[PDB]
Amino acid sequence: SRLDKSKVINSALELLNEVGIEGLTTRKLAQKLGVEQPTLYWHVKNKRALLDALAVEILARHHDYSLPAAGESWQSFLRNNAMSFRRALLRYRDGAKVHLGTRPDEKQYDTVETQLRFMTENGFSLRDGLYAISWVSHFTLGAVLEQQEHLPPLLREALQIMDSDDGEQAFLHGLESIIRGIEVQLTALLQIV
Amino acid sequence: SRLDKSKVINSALELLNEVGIEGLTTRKLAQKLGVEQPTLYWHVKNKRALLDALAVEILARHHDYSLPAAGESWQSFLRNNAMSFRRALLRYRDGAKVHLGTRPDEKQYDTVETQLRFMTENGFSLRDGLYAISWVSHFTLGAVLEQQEHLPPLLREALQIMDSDDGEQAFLHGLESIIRGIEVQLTALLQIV
Repeated sequence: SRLDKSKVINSALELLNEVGIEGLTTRKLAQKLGVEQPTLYWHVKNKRALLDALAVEILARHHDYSLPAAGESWQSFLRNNAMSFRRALLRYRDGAKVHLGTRPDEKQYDTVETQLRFMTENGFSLRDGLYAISWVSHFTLGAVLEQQEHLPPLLREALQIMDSDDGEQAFLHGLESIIRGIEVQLTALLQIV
Repeated sequence: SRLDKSKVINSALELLNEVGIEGLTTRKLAQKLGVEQPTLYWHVKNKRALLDALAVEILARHHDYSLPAAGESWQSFLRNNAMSFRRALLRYRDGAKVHLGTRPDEKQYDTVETQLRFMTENGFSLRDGLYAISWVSHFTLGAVLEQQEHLPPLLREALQIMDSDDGEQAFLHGLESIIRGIEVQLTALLQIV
């Protein structure tokens, strides 16, 4: 019964699950809400507008480990934040693609600012703090994108165990390798690593 | 003058640069080759067929560090292969997306088999060898995807230097962190890392 912003977005998230980022259009959203296209256009001007809103909501509803806890170590922060970002992305169909295809908004910007601050307080230079957060974000995006898209002897036998896993243990193992890489770099300081 | 397979693909790569993965269609490719749609349909049945071919060609033309050299260390292999994969992906518009959206083919499968073999000869268990290659692939895909899609105080001042770089130094730094993470894990062996 409503074209209130929260209900447009809830309905569009529902639709995104039904049809994916490609098949989602303002025309189908209007059909879904019981409304004429010019009525919807008043509210949501185009698909780019829609997807910007959806990206924000995806991270607003499900990315609850965005900020580091009091006393938390940097390692645990990156681990927990990566884990939270991944699950937020996997909640909706093409969620990674919705995230990729929009520019950062006010929240993300404010949130990454608090994260750099946190990192810098923990030994990281600005560039390395930023690189760390970005590299973790890129690794996580790649993994989810591959999962949401988703025979030689050795590949056969190694695939035994990717089988029994949509991608989480592989994601978790690689995440530790990265964090340990960052610990070693960080600890070496201004000498040869 | 030709609908030979190599010329369809060359022309489609040209088109992909002009219009991106979204805007690329068989109808526009036919327009481009000077040919009627039913004529093209004989050769390329649909866009999925097209994109499968394009993915293969992207990696066939530009991914020349696919295989490890004689005497090469595993570290150098992953570094060089990642670097080569990234540049291959960045050659064409939406190249990462073309890569993501198709299933692996015979070459990729044969190539990843040789890579697992190489890794296993170097201390890696099958699962860790596979995880290493996958994690590097995901990190690299994420980075390129972000680049081909592509204000708080601290973010301002850290962005000074992502400015002067499309993404390579950030990619290179994170790549070392991952490789060092893998060295440490690998070397620790069957004890507490």
